[PDB]
Amino acid sequence: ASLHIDDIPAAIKAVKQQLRQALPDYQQVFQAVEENIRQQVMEIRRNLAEGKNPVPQLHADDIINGKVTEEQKAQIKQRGCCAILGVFPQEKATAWNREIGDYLDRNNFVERLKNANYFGTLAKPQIYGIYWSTPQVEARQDKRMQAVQIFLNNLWQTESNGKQHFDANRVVTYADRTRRRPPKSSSLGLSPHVDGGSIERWLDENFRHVYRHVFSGQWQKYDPFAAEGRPEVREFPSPAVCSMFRTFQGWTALTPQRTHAGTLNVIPIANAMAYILLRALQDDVADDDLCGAAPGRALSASEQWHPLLMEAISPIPDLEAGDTVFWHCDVIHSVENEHNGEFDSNVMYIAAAPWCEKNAAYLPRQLASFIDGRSPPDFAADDFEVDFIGRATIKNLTEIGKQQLGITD
Ligand SMILES: O=C(O)CCC(=O)C(=O)O
Ligand SMILES: [Mn+2]
Repeated sequence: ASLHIDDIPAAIKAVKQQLRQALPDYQQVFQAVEENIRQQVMEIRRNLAEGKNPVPQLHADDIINGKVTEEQKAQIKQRGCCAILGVFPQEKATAWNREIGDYLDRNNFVERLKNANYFGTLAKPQIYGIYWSTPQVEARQDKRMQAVQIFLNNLWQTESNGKQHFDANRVVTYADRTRRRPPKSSSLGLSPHVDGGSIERWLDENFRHVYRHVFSGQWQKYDPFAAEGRPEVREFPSPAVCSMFRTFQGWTALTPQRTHAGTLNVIPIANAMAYILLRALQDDVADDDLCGAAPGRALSASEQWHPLLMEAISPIPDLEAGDTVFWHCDVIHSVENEHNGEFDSNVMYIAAAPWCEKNAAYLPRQLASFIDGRSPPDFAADDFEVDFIGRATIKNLTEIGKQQLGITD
């Protein structure tokens, strides 16, 4: 279930020499993939200079009524991201914003964090280690959020070789954190990156099965929405490991989101991973390096090794309290360093996780932390909400809220 390598630099030299032999024309393949990424980069910059946003936008009512056309789905799968509006009523989402604020003010969350290490003393928090607020629990179990997540999961190819790699019609809940960012606040440093593994995409054999069409030279056949092999990838044991397989990451806007307001940026290129994988196999890269990728860190995309992709960094469309935005698990994303806007940028991290044997194993340990009010196993054991006034319990759960947490009822 996990990857174990003692000497990583030596393994990189061995694997790169192994990949270069199986693909002796690795430079010819890269310059053709670069041509496919270049035209997408230029198409993205055409829209931004024109007044449009390259991130596709949909309304939740269109999804629920079944009005999404096949061309809208093809644009989501090519961009690898989607902003979905009106998932929750704006009146409730704006109230959810002030409920979490009162939830933190009531239990004195600021002083608790300080009282709970010099490096811990440094860490004005903007990402909050709370997981069981009433707005968080209620939004995960909303029927409109569930229908949206079912639609996103049905964009994937779930079946191959007589095997259903996940259930796109069943949804599980992955408890995550929340973000509250005020204007003129300090940057976090979330440079363009990809979550879910870094050098493991080259070293682990299960990862190379997902990207087998890239390493074989037939890059045109690589589908970022093919589920085969993705729940079986191995990562290094690190705090940056998500125990669940998420088809789409995403959050819900508690406050209006604006450009140059310290909010999310994305590179809307679904197959950008093909460019990154073949980039590290070129000759201007040292034999022991995979373009700065490090174990235990998110796969970084920089101006030094990927100047073409940096040109396509696009802000997300303007959102209101109640709109959501999702992006593929291989999509490069980042957060604006400065918040020069007026309204704060508060979001709730709520991804889209389908049912599979891998995700089902995480539910019992996740539910145990909910009943206790502790932190989920994938996060630092802060256990802030153990004695919190107003913490959401099982009494706050609906029938959908219990089926998605593994509760049998
Ligand atoms: O835009 C945010 O709120 C954080 C984005 C991010 O780094 C993530 O969710 O992985
Ligand atoms: Mn991230």
